[PDB]
Amino acid sequence: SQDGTFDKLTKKEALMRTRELEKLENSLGGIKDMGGLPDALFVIDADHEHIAIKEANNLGIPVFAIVDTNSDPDGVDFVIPGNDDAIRAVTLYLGAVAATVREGRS
Amino acid sequence: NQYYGTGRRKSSAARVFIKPGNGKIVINQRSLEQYFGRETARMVVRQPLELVDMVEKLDLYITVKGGGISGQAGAIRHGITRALMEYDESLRSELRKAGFVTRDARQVERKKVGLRKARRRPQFSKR
Amino acid sequence: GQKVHPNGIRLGIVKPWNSTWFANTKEFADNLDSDFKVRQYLTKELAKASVSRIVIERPAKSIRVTIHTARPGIVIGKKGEDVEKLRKVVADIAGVPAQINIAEVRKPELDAKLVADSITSQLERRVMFRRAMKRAVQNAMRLGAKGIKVEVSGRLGGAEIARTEWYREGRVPLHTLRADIDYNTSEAHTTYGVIGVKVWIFKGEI
Amino acid sequence: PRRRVIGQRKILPDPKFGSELLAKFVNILMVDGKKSTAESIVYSALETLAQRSGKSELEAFEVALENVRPTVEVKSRRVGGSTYQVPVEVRPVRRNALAMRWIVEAARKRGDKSMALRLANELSDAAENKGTAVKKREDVHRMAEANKAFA
Amino acid sequence: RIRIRLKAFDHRLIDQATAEIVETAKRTGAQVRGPIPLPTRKERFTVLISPHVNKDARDQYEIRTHLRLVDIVEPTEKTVDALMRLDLAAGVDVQISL
Amino acid sequence: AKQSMKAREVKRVALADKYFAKRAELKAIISDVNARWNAVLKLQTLPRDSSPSRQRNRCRQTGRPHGFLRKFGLSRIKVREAAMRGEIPGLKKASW
RNA sequence: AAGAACCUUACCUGGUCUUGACAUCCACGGAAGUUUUCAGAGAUGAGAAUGUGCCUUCGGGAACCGUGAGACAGGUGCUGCAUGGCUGUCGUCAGCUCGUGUUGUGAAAUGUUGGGUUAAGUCCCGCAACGAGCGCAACCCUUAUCCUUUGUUGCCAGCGGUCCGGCCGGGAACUCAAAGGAGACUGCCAGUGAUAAACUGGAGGAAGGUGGGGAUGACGUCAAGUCAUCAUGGCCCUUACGACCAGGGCUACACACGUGCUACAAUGGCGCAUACAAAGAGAAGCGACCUCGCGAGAGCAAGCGGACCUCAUAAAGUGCGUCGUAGUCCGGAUUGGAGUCUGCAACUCGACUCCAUGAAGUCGGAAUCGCUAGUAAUCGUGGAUCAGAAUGCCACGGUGAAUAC
Ligand SMILES: [Mg+2]
Ligand SMILES: [Mg+2]
Ligand SMILES: [Mg+2]
Ligand SMILES: [Mg+2]
Ligand SMILES: [Mg+2]
Ligand SMILES: [Mg+2]
Ligand SMILES: [Mg+2]
Ligand SMILES: [Mg+2]
Ligand SMILES: [Mg+2]
Ligand SMILES: [Mg+2]
Ligand SMILES: [Mg+2]
Ligand SMILES: [Mg+2]
Ligand SMILES: [Mg+2]
Ligand SMILES: [Mg+2]
Ligand SMILES: [Mg+2]
Ligand SMILES: [Mg+2]
Ligand SMILES: [Mg+2]
Ligand SMILES: [Mg+2]
Ligand SMILES: [Mg+2]
Ligand SMILES: [Mg+2]
Ligand SMILES: [Mg+2]
Ligand SMILES: [Mg+2]
Ligand SMILES: [Mg+2]
Ligand SMILES: [Mg+2]
Ligand SMILES: [Mg+2]
Ligand SMILES: [Mg+2]
Ligand SMILES: [Mg+2]
Ligand SMILES: [Mg+2]
Ligand SMILES: [Mg+2]
Repeated sequence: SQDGTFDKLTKKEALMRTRELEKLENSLGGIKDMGGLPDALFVIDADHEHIAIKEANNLGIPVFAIVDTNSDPDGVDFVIPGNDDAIRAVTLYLGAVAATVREGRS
Repeated sequence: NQYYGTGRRKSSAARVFIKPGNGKIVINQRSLEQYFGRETARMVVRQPLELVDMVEKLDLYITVKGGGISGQAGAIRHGITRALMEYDESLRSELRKAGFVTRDARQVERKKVGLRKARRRPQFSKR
Repeated sequence: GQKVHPNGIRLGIVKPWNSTWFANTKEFADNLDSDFKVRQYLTKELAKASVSRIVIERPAKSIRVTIHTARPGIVIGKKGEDVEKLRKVVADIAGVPAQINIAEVRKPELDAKLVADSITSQLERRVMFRRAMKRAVQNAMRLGAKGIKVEVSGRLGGAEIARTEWYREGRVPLHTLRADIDYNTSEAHTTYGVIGVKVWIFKGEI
Repeated sequence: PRRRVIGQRKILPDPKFGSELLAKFVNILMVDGKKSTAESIVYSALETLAQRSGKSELEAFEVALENVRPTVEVKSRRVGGSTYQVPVEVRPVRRNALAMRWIVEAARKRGDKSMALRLANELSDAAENKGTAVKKREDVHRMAEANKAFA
Repeated sequence: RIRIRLKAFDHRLIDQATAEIVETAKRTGAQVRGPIPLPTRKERFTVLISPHVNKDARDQYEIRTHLRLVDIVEPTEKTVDALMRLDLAAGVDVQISL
Repeated sequence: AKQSMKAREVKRVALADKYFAKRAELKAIISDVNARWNAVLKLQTLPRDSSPSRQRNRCRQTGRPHGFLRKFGLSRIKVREAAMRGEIPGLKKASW
């Protein structure tokens, strides 16, 4: 998109290539640099991400999940009861998780 | 001076030279009426001239070959309108509206294997 | 029979002609007959030399003949005796002075004619047809060859009923005229009848 | 027709009178792609009609058409598993299309000497609304009237 | 004076061959009226493809013959000879006669 | 195709180019308007295979009598075979 | 079967041969070859002249021809229900699948379904699916516009005169020829649409929405067709199911069906005059001109391997005149006589010409076929096969519709 062949050929395919770039970024974005299966998984909503929970359990990866009163535990290694819809509540969990993980190997 | 236009219609090709003179038409060293100016397609040659008047203003010297009576007459009409660009491009506004600018691309269709001509198919029976 | 010959359809687009001489109608038929006779003798004589294609051209009442083979040393022998004998026979058949050229064929497993010839030879030696097909496909893909595809037919393994059982790998755009396909065939003469083998090999797009 | 609603093909007007309607008429009369033969027949017939009734070429021809243009016709529908004949109004262009077609068939059946004479007599009777073409219009109207129950 | 007409089965080779004749003749002499295309001949064939019956299934092949003409007008002298021994052709037919 | 039949064709060609093409004067020169005597017409005891209009013009490779093409010297199907893999110079599938 | 008088040709009746018509091997003898005669339907036997051209420690040789024994040769003989190769068909219909993942005990499912949209499994959005392949589309040929180069055998706008013929100097404009480029992209505009895909309309443009036509035929189905094009397993025959020759047949004829041509007429028949094409072929060939014949053709004899010469006058059409609705000046079958050409040979069984003859047929029952535009209909022209021979097949152009609510 910067150094390779983008302006070559017509514009239609260039529009197609850029359009597909946007699609791939949206679907698999901040995962591109992971380069291997994780060793922990944090979820915001257990019921809404049951597919992700099942995959982690299949691969034997620890799972931390925020579960609401309508969610299903026993697919979660570390259950965290609480609201998972309110933006304020979600921001609180993410900030705390972001802070605690920042202290890495030190 | 002379102004030129080619014109073509289904295997016919014209060559028209229009001059700002009298109102006579000569085709293949013959008069319009003598050539086909009374028989079929008499007026299609004149058609682009009733639009944007001619009266006696323009003299036409034309040579055409190939095709038939209607094909040649159509080629002449296309050439004349093509050559009528002597009066700049202000005429194409209404010549195109009339439909003389477009070249009619309607060649005869080649015949196919299994068919008797182009699209006619041999009679079919079940039993 | 519902597919066009992949080589013939691309003759003027990507593939070249195997004969490049010019002639009038007076000797057009005679040249064709002479070309057929040289090819049949030459391909019979060089059976063990792994010969891909024979290109014949006739400049100035002469005949050149170019042999594409994967075993040039065996074709040419010690220095030039056997190749010399070939030129003598070819000149005799063609009735004009004859040249001869040897073209090396690197990567014989990318040439369909050689691949098909290898498979048919194995079949006549009672090799399992499935094993031969898999081996040809896998080692061709091992060296470029984006689109190997192979096919066999008839009395497979001595069965009483014929079947085809083809097998492809990669991509083989047969409908793309731009594509560079290298189709060719061969026949095996096992004790139970004839087994036909077809090979498609797809290479760079243009 | 199943999918693609289509446009319309243009025809040039008649050389002698410059009318599209008359140009369509010669097309209906034409056979084997002989337009010069057809236009010759029509012009001869029109001239005979004009001198017969005075009037004029176009006006006499139009008067004849007005006595043969249909207004309603039947059409099998077959909705509920039974065959009906529901009357339907006729599109304005289809009117003269049927009128011109009917006139030509009447002329072809008429047993005079020349086609031009046949055509001149046929549409002359149409002007006085007593020809076979007029009879055809009356039958179509009468049949549609009988089936007026369906609509 | 001297006329050379070339025939071949593809236009790519004929154009290369004629250009060689033009440049060598122009270099070693004069004139050269320039290549002239002349009409192409298209010879068509139709053949049944089935070994038995099936009359309506057939292929249609054709051979296309290209033509050219140089028409050099100075016999010169160091030309006619140089024009010889310049075949270097493997599929284009050259007629040298006037 | 019944090599006997192919053997017949070669014999017919051999006779045709031996007797006729030089004895064509027999039917060409004499059988004209000299002024005659019909002794020449009696002189048609030649093998009867010397007549050029007695060869069937078979395919060069298979020898089948039908579907022949003069330019290539082959039958319709054999031409296609060769055409599809090169051989016939300049020949390609046609469309227009 | 892109062309059965002989041949082709297999089939029938007779007359013949047996290592053979076709191929290799061994031995023996002889160059090869050429001119004539007899018997025979011929195949084949019998003879007579003529020729003897190529190597050589030489039991023999190289090309060529006869005789003898074997190994063999030969088969259009059977099995397309043993096969390869090739082909039809559903169908140029838009579908058919796989890897990994996931669901189910499992056959399997998902993906490939759903909301829109497209000619399209075309595209966008959504979605336990994520990707990929064969298909669709594009790349190929041709046609429609323009530009550059080249300009003869093709062309003639502007100039000179001319036999008024581009004919002739001359000209490179134009037509054209054939190589290389430009051009069409929903690209631009307005509206609709989840703001997406896309759709409707407009401008421009030769061309507008995959511009027209062609080639291109997925996985598979019908034990579909072909052992007779060829190849091929098995089986079968081997003084015969092989091989040669003459004549006959494949062309029969109480009938039935398919596909076509020509008609039944006045939108026409006939007579006279006259205008406008495209695309092809030609050396065992196309065959000007001129003379002869009513004609098919014959004699003499240029040119052309061909933008040059020949085939080769396009016909419908257009002007006049006549026919006046009749089984006719419609129709041309059938038959008699007389001829031409090809071919060794036109009886069975060729094509065409001249004179005469002048059937049925007055628009066709039940039923049934093709076609959406340069199409149908109608009118001519060329080619392959081919000594000779199309109403068939494959191509070319002229005139040119009706109708899709
Ligand atoms: Mg096909
Ligand atoms: Mg030619
Ligand atoms: Mg055989
Ligand atoms: Mg013959
Ligand atoms: Mg016979
Ligand atoms: Mg017998
Ligand atoms: Mg089968
Ligand atoms: Mg499971
Ligand atoms: Mg599906
Ligand atoms: Mg499924
Ligand atoms: Mg859908
Ligand atoms: Mg797709
Ligand atoms: Mg989906
Ligand atoms: Mg496609
Ligand atoms: Mg002048
Ligand atoms: Mg528009
Ligand atoms: Mg079967
Ligand atoms: Mg079938
Ligand atoms: Mg059989
Ligand atoms: Mg016989
Ligand atoms: Mg028969
Ligand atoms: Mg008559
Ligand atoms: Mg009767
Ligand atoms: Mg009558
Ligand atoms: Mg359609
Ligand atoms: Mg016709
Ligand atoms: Mg011919
Ligand atoms: Mg013939
Ligand atoms: Mg036509």
